[PDB]
Amino acid sequence: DIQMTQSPSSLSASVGDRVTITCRASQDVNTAVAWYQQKPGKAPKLLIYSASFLYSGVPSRFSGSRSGTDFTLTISSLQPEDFATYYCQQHYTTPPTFGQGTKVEIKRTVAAPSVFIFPPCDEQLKSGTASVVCLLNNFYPREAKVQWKVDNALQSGNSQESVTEQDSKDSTYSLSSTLTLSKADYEKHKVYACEVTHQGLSSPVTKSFNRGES
Amino acid sequence: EVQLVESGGGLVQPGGSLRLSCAASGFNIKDTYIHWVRQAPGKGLEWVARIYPTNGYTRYADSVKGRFTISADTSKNTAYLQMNSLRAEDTAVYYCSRWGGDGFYAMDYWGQGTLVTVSSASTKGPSVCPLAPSSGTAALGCLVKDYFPEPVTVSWNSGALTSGVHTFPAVLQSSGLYSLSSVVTVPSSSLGTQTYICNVNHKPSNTKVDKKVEP
Repeated sequence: DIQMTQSPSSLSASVGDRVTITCRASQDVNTAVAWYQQKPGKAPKLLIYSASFLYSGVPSRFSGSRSGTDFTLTISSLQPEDFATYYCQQHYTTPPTFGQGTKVEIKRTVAAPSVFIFPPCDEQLKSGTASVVCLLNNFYPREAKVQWKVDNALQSGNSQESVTEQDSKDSTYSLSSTLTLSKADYEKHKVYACEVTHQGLSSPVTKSFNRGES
Repeated sequence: EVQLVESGGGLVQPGGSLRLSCAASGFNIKDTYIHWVRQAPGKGLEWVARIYPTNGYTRYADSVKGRFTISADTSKNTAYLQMNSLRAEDTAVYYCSRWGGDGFYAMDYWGQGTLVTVSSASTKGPSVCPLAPSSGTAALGCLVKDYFPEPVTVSWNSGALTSGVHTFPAVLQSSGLYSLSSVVTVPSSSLGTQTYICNVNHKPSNTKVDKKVEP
């Protein structure tokens, strides 16, 4: 099959910026290339067909062009809504093949997260596991260090993070970090703390509670 | 009104089989080619197969040929994907799609996708745990723990509360079970003036839950 090599793998540009996404065919593919936009949890959507033709109902800021085996997608003026993974596609010969995608990210001013810690509930405990949740709300950039401390001892390998997609309007992220212990282990400790380090905070923020008080 | 709707996806054991369907309306599939394209969680798009429903000619990607069979029924306006000898690698959302045109070979319309999970692990419903606001801005939430397979959906106050809501992508734990949090930020003074209920639905296990989040 024909390989479609897409670069860059990800990028960050501000609102109003001219973004350029490149895709290179390994063999001749004529002008039989299309471009798609995929938002998380949803189907791909057609932007461009036959290399250079805007598909109806797509904004004019999306355009396309060809240079032999090089194919380019240009977003002339990036918008907050354009957060997505973009894919090129040749359909010149079977199998039709996709590039591996380009994750576009909206760059903006720094914003510090508010932080919240949640203790485990009575229902979950009896099952033999306790989950402690730390929430970072509406922050930018994505990059954030979230550290768990239990009785002031730094934890490793027992937490998992998840992050929402960039907010369609204010271009921030939110983040959940869940610390999972056993009911037995959780019952042996008092102070549960979530420590957050981030570009927008002048020094690390800590939120904690004590087991036995809540 | 052009619509493509996939069905048949679900949980099936490795070595087993499953039949998917792609029902078309607003156009006749005889006038074009229909494709199946799949996406494994976190991965790119992979074309699986296609069919020209008029004469029934089929093509397959190497990764599925001999195991998968694409077909169509032009009178029912529907394409099918018979999937046999299923492997862990086949786990993906499966989209059906069309070219829909004479000299227009881009994929202009796509269905919403059907999730195929190939695993020996059995179905299990989530426990739903309220995350209480502790006391500017207050936060509360719901933890939806240890369910399998995906997907879980969550809304707040039957979809009436949307502002400030964050429903996080599920994480896969080492146990082989999923869990996810949904939270919402609200004004601290609002805590005495409204109830907050998270509505959790896990279709695979037919588990519906409505937990009130009390301060």
